[PDB]
Amino acid sequence: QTLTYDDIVGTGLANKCPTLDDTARGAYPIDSSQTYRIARLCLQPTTFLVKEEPKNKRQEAEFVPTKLVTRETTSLDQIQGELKVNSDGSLTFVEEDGIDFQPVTVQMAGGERIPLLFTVKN
Amino acid sequence: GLPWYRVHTVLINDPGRLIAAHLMHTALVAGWAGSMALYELATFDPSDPVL
Ligand code: CLA
Ligand code: CLA
Ligand code: CLA
Ligand code: CLA
Ligand code: CLA
Ligand SMILES: CCCCCCCCCCCCCCCC(=O)OC[C@H](COP(=O)(O)OC[C@@H](O)CO)OC(=O)CCCCCCCCCCCCCCC
Repeated sequence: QTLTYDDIVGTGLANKCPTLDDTARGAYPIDSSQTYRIARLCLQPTTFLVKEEPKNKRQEAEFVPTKLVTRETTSLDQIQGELKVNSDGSLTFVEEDGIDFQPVTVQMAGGERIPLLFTVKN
Repeated sequence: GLPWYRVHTVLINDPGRLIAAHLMHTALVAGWAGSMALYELATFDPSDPVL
């Protein structure tokens, strides 16, 4: 519904992107003469995977799961940009601004902390 | 006086203190086990079980 800050504060929901009903499987018509924008783009990570260092003999590295240690501080939101219609009919989103980066520290087995600038800048 | 090599014979007819001595020996062995593992965990590299 229309929640308020006071409904959300402290619950962890401020780090969650909005969602759509399971029945929203429709279609947004794109009018090439028109010009479009993304008014809000929200990205909520749910898993962080880090490529392990395959030792000298190697064979192949895997992406291993990690533990988040920096709490519900990870999402990107309020991102905006124009949605252009290219002449070949594709759409291209060009980010202008937004909260488009979060520092994140995850932890690997054994205890190695891995910080990263989770971002979609530009 | 007892010679040094016989001090522990004072337990031969003292079941209680014999048990106390055994308890202390068992304490020391379980402690060793715990200390040895912690040392090994502090020094073990788990990242290559092949080589
Ligand atoms: C399982 C071990 C153990 C147990 C349960 C006992 C039990 C007993 N001892 Mg025996 N004893 C032991 C080991 C042990 N002893 C060893 C190793 C020695 C040679 C030092 C002796 C020498 C000894 C004597 C000379 C006497 C006893 C006596 C006795 C009785 C009374 C307690 C006493 O005075 O202790 C005293 C003994 C100790 C406090 C031993 C301490 C040894 C320390 C903890 C070693 C630590 C070294 C170092 C800190 C290690 C760390 C690392 C290092 C690199 C820094 C009791 C039956 C007495 C008794 O009844 O005689 C009739 C007595 O007069 N004991
Ligand atoms: C569970 C096994 C066990 C037990 C309970 C005993 C118990 C006893 N022994 Mg026997 N003994 C054993 C094994 C055992 N012994 C073995 C394997 C040997 C062959 C080496 C002997 C040879 C032996 C002799 C020749 C004599 C005894 C005597 C005695 C009595 C007095 C010991 C004393 O006060 O020492 C006091 C000891 C000290 C004050 C210091 C000893 C420090 C030694 C040299 C090195 C320490 C090593 C380290 C701390 C711990 C052990 C490491 C590893 C084994 C776990 C006591 C009833 C004596 C006896 O009959 O008197 C009536 C005696 O004369 N023992
Ligand atoms: C009631 C039956 C019964 C049971 C279950 C035991 C059990 C045991 N006796 Mg024996 N004992 C019995 C009757 C019994 N005894 C009788 C009738 C006598 C004549 C007095 C003896 C005299 C005797 C002597 C002289 C010695 C034993 C020892 C031991 C222990 C050797 C193993 C050990 O320490 O493991 C390692 C220990 C653990 C893994 C932890 C044990 C935790 C248990 C569950 C006990 C919890 C607390 C409990 C209420 C205390 C009472 C214990 C029980 C023996 C009464 C073991 C627990 C030896 C001993 O005490 O070793 C130090 C020893 O020296 N017993
Ligand atoms: C099945 C395994 C087992 C057995 C049978 C024993 C038996 C014994 N241990 Mg125990 N112990 C064990 C495992 C075992 N232990 C383990 C795994 C640890 C942890 C590392 C210990 C730690 C421990 C300590 C800390 C002490 C004992 C002691 C004793 C003795 C107590 C009775 C006594 O007065 O002996 C009389 C002593 C003898 C008969 C001497 C026998 C000598 C043996 C064979 C060792 C040989 C000399 C040794 C290698 C020299 C060390 C040199 C080094 C410092 C450079 C007895 C011989 C106590 C002891 O020796 O008291 C004096 C003692 O203080 N033990
Ligand atoms: C609550 C009980 C308990 C449990 C679940 C464990 C569990 C463990 N211990 Mg600890 N431990 C305990 C009590 C316990 N311990 C106590 C009381 C002591 C002090 C004495 C220790 C001292 C100790 C040491 C010193 C070490 C461990 C180790 C270990 C690990 C390997 C065990 C192993 O290989 O045993 C193997 C046991 C045997 C092979 C025993 C064989 C028994 C012989 C054959 C006796 C036969 C005589 C019998 C009376 C005849 C039977 C008649 C038959 C007809 C039925 C495991 C995590 C090891 C480890 O990794 O530590 C970090 C190690 O090195 N433990
Ligand atoms: C946790 C670790 C703790 C470890 C504790 C330390 C270990 C305990 C100390 C053990 C040292 C033993 C000292 C006993 C020494 C000593 O007390 O001896 C003299 C002693 C005499 O005993 P008696 O029966 O006369 O009793 C006299 C009493 O006052 C002794 O308490 O005899 C014994 O000890 C028998 C064993 C003889 C040992 C003979 C050794 C002589 C070798 C000399 C030759 C050397 C080489 C030279 C030629 C190259």
